[PDB]
Amino acid sequence: LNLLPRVMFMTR
Amino acid sequence: VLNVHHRSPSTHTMAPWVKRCFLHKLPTFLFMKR
Repeated sequence: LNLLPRVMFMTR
Repeated sequence: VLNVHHRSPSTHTMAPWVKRCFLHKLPTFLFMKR
């Protein structure tokens, strides 16, 4: 929920 | 087109360009009339 949306460029 | 149907407000944020394109120009371009 925190580290992988930083890498994958999800951003909520 | 089935993915954009199930987009919730708590998981995605609607961009300004899809605001200004898919709400004013093309509904008037294809006779949709809201």
